[PDB]
Amino acid sequence: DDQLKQSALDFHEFPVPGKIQVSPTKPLATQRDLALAYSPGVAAPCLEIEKDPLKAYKYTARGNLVAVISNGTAVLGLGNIGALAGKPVMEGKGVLFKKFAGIDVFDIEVDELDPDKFIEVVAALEPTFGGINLEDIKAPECFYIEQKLRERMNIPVFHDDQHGTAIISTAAILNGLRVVEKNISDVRMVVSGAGAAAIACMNLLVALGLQKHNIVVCDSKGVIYQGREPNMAETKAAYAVVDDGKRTLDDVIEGADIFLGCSGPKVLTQEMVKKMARAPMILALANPEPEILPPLAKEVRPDAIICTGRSDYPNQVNNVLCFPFIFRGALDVGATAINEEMKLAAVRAIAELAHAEQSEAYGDQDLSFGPEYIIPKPFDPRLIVKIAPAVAKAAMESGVATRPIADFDVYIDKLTEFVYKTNLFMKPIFSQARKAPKRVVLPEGEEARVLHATQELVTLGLAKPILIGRPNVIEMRIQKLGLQIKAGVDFEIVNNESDPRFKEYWTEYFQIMKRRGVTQEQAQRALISNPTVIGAIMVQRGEADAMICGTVGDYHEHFSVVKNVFGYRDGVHTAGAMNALLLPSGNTFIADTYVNDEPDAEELAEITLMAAETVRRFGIEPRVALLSHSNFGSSDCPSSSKMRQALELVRERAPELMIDGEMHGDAALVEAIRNDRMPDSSLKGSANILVMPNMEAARISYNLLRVSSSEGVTVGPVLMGVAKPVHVLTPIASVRRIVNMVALAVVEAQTQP
Amino acid sequence: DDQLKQSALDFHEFPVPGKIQVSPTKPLATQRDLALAYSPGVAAPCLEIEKDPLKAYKYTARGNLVAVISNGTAVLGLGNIGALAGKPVMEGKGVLFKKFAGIDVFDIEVDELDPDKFIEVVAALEPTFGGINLEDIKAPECFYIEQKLRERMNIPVFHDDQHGTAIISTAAILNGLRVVEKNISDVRMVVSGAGAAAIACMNLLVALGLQKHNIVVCDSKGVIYQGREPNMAETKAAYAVVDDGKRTLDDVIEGADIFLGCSGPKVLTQEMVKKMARAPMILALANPEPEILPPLAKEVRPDAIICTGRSDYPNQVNNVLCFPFIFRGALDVGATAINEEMKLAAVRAIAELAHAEQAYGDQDLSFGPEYIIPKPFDPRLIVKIAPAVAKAAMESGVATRPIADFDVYIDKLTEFVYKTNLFMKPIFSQARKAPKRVVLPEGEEARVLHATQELVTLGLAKPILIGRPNVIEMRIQKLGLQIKAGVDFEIVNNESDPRFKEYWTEYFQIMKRRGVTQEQAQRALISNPTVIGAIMVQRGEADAMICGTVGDYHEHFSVVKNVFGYRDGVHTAGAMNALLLPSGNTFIADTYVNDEPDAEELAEITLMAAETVRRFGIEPRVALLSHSNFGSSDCPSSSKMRQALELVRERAPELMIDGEMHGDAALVEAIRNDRMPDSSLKGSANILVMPNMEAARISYNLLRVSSSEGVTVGPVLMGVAKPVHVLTPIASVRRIVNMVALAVVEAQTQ
Ligand SMILES: [Mg+2]
Repeated sequence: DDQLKQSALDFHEFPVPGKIQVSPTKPLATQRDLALAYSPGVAAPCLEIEKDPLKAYKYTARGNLVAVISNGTAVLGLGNIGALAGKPVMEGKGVLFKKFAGIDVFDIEVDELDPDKFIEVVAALEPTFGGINLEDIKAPECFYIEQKLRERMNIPVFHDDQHGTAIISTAAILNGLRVVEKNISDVRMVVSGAGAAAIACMNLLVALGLQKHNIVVCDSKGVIYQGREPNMAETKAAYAVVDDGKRTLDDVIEGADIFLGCSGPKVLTQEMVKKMARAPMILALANPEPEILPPLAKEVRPDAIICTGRSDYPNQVNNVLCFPFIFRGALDVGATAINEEMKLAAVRAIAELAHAEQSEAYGDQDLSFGPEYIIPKPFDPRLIVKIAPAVAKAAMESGVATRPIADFDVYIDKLTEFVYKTNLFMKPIFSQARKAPKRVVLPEGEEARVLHATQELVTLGLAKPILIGRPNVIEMRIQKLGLQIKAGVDFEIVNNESDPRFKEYWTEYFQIMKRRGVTQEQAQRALISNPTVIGAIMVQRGEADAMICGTVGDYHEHFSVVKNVFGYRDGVHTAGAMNALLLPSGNTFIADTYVNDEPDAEELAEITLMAAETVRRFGIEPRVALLSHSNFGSSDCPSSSKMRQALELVRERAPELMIDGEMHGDAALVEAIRNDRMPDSSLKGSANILVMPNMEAARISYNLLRVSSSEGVTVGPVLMGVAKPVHVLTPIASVRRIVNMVALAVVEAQTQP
Repeated sequence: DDQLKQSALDFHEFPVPGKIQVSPTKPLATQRDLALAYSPGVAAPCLEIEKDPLKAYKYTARGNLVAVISNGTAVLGLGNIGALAGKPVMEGKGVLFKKFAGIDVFDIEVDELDPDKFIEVVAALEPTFGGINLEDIKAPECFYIEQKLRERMNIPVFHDDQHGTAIISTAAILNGLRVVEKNISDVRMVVSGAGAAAIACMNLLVALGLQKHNIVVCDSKGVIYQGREPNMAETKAAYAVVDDGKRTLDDVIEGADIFLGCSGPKVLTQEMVKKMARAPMILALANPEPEILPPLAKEVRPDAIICTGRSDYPNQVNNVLCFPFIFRGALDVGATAINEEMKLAAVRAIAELAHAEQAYGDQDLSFGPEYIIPKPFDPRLIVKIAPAVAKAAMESGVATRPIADFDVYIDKLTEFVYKTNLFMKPIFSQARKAPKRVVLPEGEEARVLHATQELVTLGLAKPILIGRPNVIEMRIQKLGLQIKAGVDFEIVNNESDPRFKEYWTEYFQIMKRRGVTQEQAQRALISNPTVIGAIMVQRGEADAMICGTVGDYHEHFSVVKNVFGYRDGVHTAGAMNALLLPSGNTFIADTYVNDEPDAEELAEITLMAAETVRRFGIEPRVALLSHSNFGSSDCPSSSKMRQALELVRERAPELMIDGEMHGDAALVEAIRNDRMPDSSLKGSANILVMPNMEAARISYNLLRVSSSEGVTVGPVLMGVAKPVHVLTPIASVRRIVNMVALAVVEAQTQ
């Protein structure tokens, strides 16, 4: 793409150059605080590391630090573009390391092409880092460098491209073998191209039972023929195929149970897939193009199982699926290196994650074990809970574990807390929108941000945009922005001034509002000036299915329009406004940020129920907490008494819901603070839904936190309780916020109308 | 020591090992956000660097990233201890880089001892960082390493221990020569100890006007004269003098205007100080012990100007004075290295900071014999030095990124200092200068006990604890605290005290018509500790009180308001909490006093909060928060805010404030400029007045968990006559110590 290619160039620059930053972890406010971080206090920690260098984890960041190193020789698929140009990728490793594994990571770019000299620099940096992740080092240098460094360095050395992708591919093979019911020793494996991971796949596969003679390796020149070259690379000589008269891939593909290979753009054809054995396993792992298109192989062989590196095709083999979770277990036991036994233990846990049953969505996915699901989702949360204990338990058995863990259950619980914090509810919602697009009206069609959103909604294919406004101003603005969206084709424009059904529309609005103080002469004025009214009428008739408005205008202008045309949903008598923020405590929400200035007891209860119902659908656990200036009966304020009555009310309508209150804000986010004021609290962990006692409390909180918590744009002001799928936005809402909200409306529009 | 050397070991251990962490700067909440960061969107910023390596600073962390590298051969005063053992010093280095100048730093510990492999490893790491910092490398290996690395690498390389110390020292001599009225060409300088900083300082001084024939150097063997040894070090040979028949320091110290010592302690004697020239400048920079102690030199010569490395003596020479700020100027213009023209303008920037003129800073910044080097924590350091570095680098021709306007540049620099101003440091220093008697009613509470130890050790206050003496002493032992009763602190037994009869009678006369009986007053003087300390402060037995660590806020506040009363001129009270937010130090009020303050009460709160922030040293930027944004909603809460704004402007026009506004408009200037271009408020406001307590309390709660890295000032009580503050049950020991320090400062001026 070019639309998404440019939004990343902007992302890597705004607001600050660079993605990662070194921040303090200990205070430094006072003058004594400086005398303990430096002179003369810092003398003591250094003198305890010369006494005992094993005590380095206690006083330094070495106990959770890994260096991603690269010379830029083969960055992803770009090639040798330079070590300096490869820095944004190495920073990406660290930011993914921190987001998922919580492992502080330094990006290191070494300007050395000589394999020996490069090895010296890395061995020199051993005391600095607790672990070394070798990244984007072209072949065959990587085989030599990684081998020498693991022996040389008493800290773990790992190659994510060579060994990491092998752990995923090996796990897929073992799982796929269980589905086709073929024993590993019997299957014959054929590998295309001199894949760096291919050598490690076989090694791991051999350690599990795969016969070497069954393995047939095919370099890009041809099949490996023993003796065709007197001088041969050690990786090619180790897996040597005796010359059997087979020169091409089409010669060895017949009678082959498994196909694999990093190298090769589109080496597999539809005719070669027919020639393969029963229920073939196809592992296509070339970044630009799969070895065979997965539908092309399914058409000739329905029993086949295909694995690609690309995310659109199922069974994604992502490097991000393992390499952070391996280092996490290794760093927690202080392993001297990552032995093959640990890597294998990771392969087991990854396959075990597919077998284990799913738990607890608006997005529609099935995780049942089958030909579509032989490897877990690329961003599955349970990865850390399973991979890290297995790596550490194997490391303690192997004897490289310097530091033991007394109880694995305590360690798992720490890992369990980290899982709760991170969730990606947005991605399944988007995919659900592609399955059944619905028409959505945007009343502010002439606004610049709406136009940018209209394109990205048309590009991803989420909904049918129906803009409102003077077409003349829209057409001009499109050409000034550089967009390729076509009126009457990509999106339907409705002019507020010229409309055939105009008389039909004002008669419906008048029949609704004749008694709410709207004359006929006013209603006709209304369907030309306020586009919110126009779209609102369209949804009730069926001309559209949802509406996203409020990108320019006071919230209550648009909300009063909605409230009158569609009315409350069934079984509701008050509406709610829920905003979201990405907090250290995880994804968190605020209740009634715009609707009711002073919500009463029963009104506050209905808001809570709708927010819980709406969060359940997102794929997030509803852990609700009512907030007040009172702490569990500190004050008898009428606003604090109202919160208490609401807790009792919700308990009778949805007793299964987890909620407690009232409490201070800190008590709802830190489980420790809550355990000292209330041990019996039904609330467990960080709460994600915060119901406010009044709007001022809400709007002051959402604002002050949006700036100082994080810039995670997820869902803006989510309106709840209205019978028709509608959401009203803030005027300062960014373009990314507009897109996300339109998708949310489509999934709500797929629901029973 | 054994307590300042044990508490240092606990400082690094908990709550998390280490002193730094890698933190994301970019959003990572949605799957698209992740895609833009790594595969595949990461390929776009990389392909732009394949076209031009200059686009790096624009798309990567370089230009704000510097590496502090060491081998472990000269770690402070410890010496060669290993590269691993020197890691905590390298973390503390870069953490000063960030806290003082905002320059992220990877510490790098190289496992090397041959200077050949060392230069290779570092030069290999050139593409990563925008600059290289060398620290704790033994001599003479450091000279050779730095020289080779500086020419080889086109990014700056700087030895902190030698060049940084030389820049400060050179500035000191220039200012001292103005004091003693001596031209630089005419003065004669003698140097003992061939330390790396001395050689560079002389080289720097020679470029500024100092004469080599006037300079005489003495190494351990003797006075460096030409032809003493056929094979001589190239650094030593540059300042060897014509043979004057003098081999001893005593022979050459005669008639000497400047003495600079990098050698061992006690090389200079009182007899040598007597025979120096008029008003000698003695730069006794030695650690851990100075060559000559300043008082012994002051006795023989009172007019002399002396500087050492230690902090307790005046005119302390500290590396933290320049080394963060030289790099900040070089990186903002992307200098290829650090040259002599910059190093001179740096000396010029530091010396010119002592002449210009200037309130919690008790230390008087008057240019004289005791002040020729600015203070270590001085705010204007980065504002002055970095522009001179960038300007002198642009004129020497090594900068790759021209700054068009130095005015906008200085503004960005000034905003960083005001945002990160450490108000706590000057407070603690003031508390050390004069301890005052402070009462802590919850004496049995462990956190209070822990806080008392830190107070005594630092010498902030003389504590008076109330409680059962049995339990306090028993808990002290269980905690392991070394404080002893009757000596470090006083205890007043609640159950039995000789002044009991006087206290309940004094309390009763204050509260007889407020619902307290004689019999009720007596029960209260044994059961409620907070009542006791209040009577003491009013009687004069104690100068201030810090309570509320246990109990609901309004119990302690009720007692306080009755006894102490409101200050003259104020009829309402307020509660302020402090947060170290990303936008800056931010205060919120009121959070515990008034549930629904009226307009006039809201205005007085604002005025008092302005006074308190001004006392801290931070400039007051005030914003009135409401759900309505500049009248978007007309309601009692919003109308109240607008009225208060007019009231505050009448009582004090100088105060910068605008309202009402949304929260985002107070923090993000961009949002406020769009909604109101004419807003008198500028930048990011630091004082947030609230419409009602319920919103303030729910804000501070959800914020103190969203900006966890700062623990500074707890609930500040504003308006009460006597120096009193009430805390929270969740108040950390950090918080109780800090608040007692605030209490002491307040009680000094009653
Ligand atoms: Mg790589």
